[PDB]
Amino acid sequence: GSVQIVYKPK
Amino acid sequence: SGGVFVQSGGSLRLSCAASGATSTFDGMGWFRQAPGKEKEFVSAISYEQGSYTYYADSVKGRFTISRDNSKNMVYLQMNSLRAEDTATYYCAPAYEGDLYAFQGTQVTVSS
Repeated sequence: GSVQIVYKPK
Repeated sequence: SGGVFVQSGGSLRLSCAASGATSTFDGMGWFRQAPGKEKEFVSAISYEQGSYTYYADSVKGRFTISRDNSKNMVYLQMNSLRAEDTATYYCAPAYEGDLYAFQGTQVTVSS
């Protein structure tokens, strides 16, 4: 349905 | 409303239950969201020993993430806290170091 993603560092 | 309060320079340890590597997830970590700001990565660790230990630039050298697979626990040692660490801290499962959220610990650090 839905998700919040918090990305690892670039 | 309510949360933890730490003096600048102080320390704090967080913990999070970690189910173990499912089909979808190979790790656990933490992000944080400060008042009026976006959610920001903090740290992530792999269930597999060696595989990955990511830190945001803003916390390198001060925070340490660790795992105890025997207890299904993950831990964040937060040292040398500063006022800019003030935020709500959330833990989430990780795949390859990215955090997936579908429940938080508010922390205020005073100068």
